[PDB]
Amino acid sequence: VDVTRDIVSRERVWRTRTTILQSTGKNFSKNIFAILQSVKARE
Amino acid sequence: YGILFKQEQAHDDAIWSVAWGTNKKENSETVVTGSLDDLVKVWKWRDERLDLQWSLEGHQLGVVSVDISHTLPIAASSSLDAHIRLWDLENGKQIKSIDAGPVDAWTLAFSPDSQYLATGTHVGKVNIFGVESGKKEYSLDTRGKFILSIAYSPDGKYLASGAIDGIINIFDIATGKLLHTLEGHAMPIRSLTFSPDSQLLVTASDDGYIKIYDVQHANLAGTLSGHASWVLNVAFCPDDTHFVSSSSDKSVKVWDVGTRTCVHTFFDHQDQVWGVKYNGNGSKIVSVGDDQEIHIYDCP
Amino acid sequence: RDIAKGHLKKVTEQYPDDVEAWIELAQILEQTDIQGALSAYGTATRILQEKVQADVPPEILNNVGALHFRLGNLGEAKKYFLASLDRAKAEAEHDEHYYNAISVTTSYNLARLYEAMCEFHEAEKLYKNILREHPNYVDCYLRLGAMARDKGNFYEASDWFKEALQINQDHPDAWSLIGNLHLAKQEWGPGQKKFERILKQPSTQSDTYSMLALGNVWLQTLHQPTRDREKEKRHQDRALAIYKQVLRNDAKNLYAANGIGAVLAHKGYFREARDVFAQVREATADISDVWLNLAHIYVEQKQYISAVQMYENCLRKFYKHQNTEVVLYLARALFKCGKLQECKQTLLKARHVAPSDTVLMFNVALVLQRLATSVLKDEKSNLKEVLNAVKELELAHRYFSYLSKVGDKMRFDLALAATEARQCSDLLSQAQYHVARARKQDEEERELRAKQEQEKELL
Amino acid sequence: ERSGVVCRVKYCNSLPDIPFDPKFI
Repeated sequence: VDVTRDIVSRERVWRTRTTILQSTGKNFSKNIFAILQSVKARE
Repeated sequence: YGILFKQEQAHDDAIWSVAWGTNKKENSETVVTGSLDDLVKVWKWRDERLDLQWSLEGHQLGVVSVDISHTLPIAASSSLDAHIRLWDLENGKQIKSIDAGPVDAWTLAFSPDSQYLATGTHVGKVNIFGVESGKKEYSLDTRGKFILSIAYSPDGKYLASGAIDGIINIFDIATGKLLHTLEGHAMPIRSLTFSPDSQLLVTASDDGYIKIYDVQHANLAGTLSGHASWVLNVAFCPDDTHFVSSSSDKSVKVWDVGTRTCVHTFFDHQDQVWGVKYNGNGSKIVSVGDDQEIHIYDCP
Repeated sequence: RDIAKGHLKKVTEQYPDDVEAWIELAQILEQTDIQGALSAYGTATRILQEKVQADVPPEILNNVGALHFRLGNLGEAKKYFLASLDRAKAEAEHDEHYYNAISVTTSYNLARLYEAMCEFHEAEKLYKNILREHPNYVDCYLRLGAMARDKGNFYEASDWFKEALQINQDHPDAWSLIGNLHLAKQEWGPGQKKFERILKQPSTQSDTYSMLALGNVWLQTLHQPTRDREKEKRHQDRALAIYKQVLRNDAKNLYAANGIGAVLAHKGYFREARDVFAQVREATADISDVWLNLAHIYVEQKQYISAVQMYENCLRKFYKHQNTEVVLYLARALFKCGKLQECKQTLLKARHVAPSDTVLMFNVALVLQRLATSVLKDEKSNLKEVLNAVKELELAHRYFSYLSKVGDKMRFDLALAATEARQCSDLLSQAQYHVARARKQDEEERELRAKQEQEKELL
Repeated sequence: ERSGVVCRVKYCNSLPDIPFDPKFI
């Protein structure tokens, strides 16, 4: 109905699900994938 | 409305149960505490100040329940020891140790005439004990999973039981048979209180829901939302006008029976409160917790 | 957005009759620091009063209450929502601006606030007021469901959740919450492939949240005796594949890296685990899981004095006074004195709220056995404590008997209490040996106090 | 003693739920 688009337009979402999982700092995964490959070097 | 007395470091370890005597058998004058430190500290509330009368030991594990007789100046204590020790308070001496062996023991309750001793059991039975005998006279067998909370009707005509997952069982203690098996809760009930007229009944689960049930027709009089944590203990204001709520979040909300309103909240324990009891009229309110510090709340 | 920040602090110090300048200040500040948004709204409340004494439009006041919701200012957040609804009522004729719809979302926020008050009664009231007038809305339809989820799963919780999919099967949040219900039923583990496949339609993909849920339901499969059968090895590598996938699509997810470290720790690389958990540790400490998983490594180096403190640090959340698995994961190789008697006290705390557990009553019997054999063998110890020793081992034998009569165990039968029974019998013999030694030390302390009595008479 | 205390040791992993931040008009 008009109420649905009427509300979901005017509000805002600053807090979702997905960026909870993502960290507020910058933690890249190269270090993570480097040790991922390093344990594979033990394999 | 506030705190009158605060008892700093009243126990070595965390208190689990409280007993404040209501009558004039020198039990309004005293307090009984039950803790993890195996100390049953008899606290003489004399000259409106809290003095240690006795400290009772031998409960080799942490105390799960303490209570004071309505019709007698004696007391009784339980623990995980399954040795329900019976205590004389004028001397601070043990009357007997009721071995509820091997483990099958839980929280206790003085009868309104202080003759029968109800307790919970792992099997779901409710074992009734002779205060004179120390013997399991008969077990109120109502199947379930585990019995957690019980209360006598103070007028001495019913029993209610709170189980490990929200089973409410209504009994006629004159005949010891199950009247109603009420199921308003799903999560564990730790305390339940018959009304002073035994017309109502309070439930304290892990949901913060005080679901108040009628007794005489055994139906829901209303659900009351409480704290954020698990509400643990409850006592009626003995003039049947209020009831107090111990929770798991360092917070004690005080409730009206009718208007379902937090008429007051104390926050004074920095740790999780465990047990509550009023005055003989309900002005003083006693309160324990893991702070090992006992707070006495005047509430006019 | 950065240029927006620059322009906003190009105009904030200025005033070319700034009116909305604080509005579009805070309008980007809601992602950022909330206090900046508060300050912007603060002088924005004022700025609508001097040019003309004009009441603040309720969209502002609702949003500042929304800010205080994530702050500690819950009460005046409630006052903001009340006066917001009043100002929307003061928007008597503004169905162009749709003050009614603004009141709808304001009431949604206020019901969410009543949930923060734990005033679930009034939360129910506001929610059913909105749904009886706008049943097309879903979030109110499921927060009600979430409220009954706090009571339990098979309530109308689960049914509001399913009808939220019935009104909107495209809705990924509710659809995720469907399987979130099924997380309670872990026996519905392998069945969750289907109930987390339904919106693996690629309109919903990519859904990091759901695919991490796949990784999590795939990791709970682990710690089974079938790893040697290559089955949990395949499961470990499959979870690893999920974690590589979420790794490539997001380097900055932290629950992912927790998953990688967990699966490699299950692969026995615990020196290779504290590092990867250290990363998410600086990333955010406020993840309850990583506190546990680090201390598991610590006790794997037997670093108890680094572990149990961080256990009780995990206990510093306002969640549960006796969490069970945390004190389980606490009492693992606890071998020192406080690792024995205060270990017993922790077990008693757990037992107080959990007397149903067979494992816990076994473990108290174990620790009582340990402290009993700590006081009777090279000891030569006090009268009173060895008097308590016989009672406590008697109790331990009562539990040895009691558990052994019970059938169901932790999928490992506890007939191991039988060798504890032969032990406690020979402990009875040892106690009868050493209680005589207790009487000996009593009589010699009597004779030496006689020896001091005579010499003090001499003085 | 002879062996350590028994546990079903698992490196579990929890999930946050949906936040539902109060909305911003």
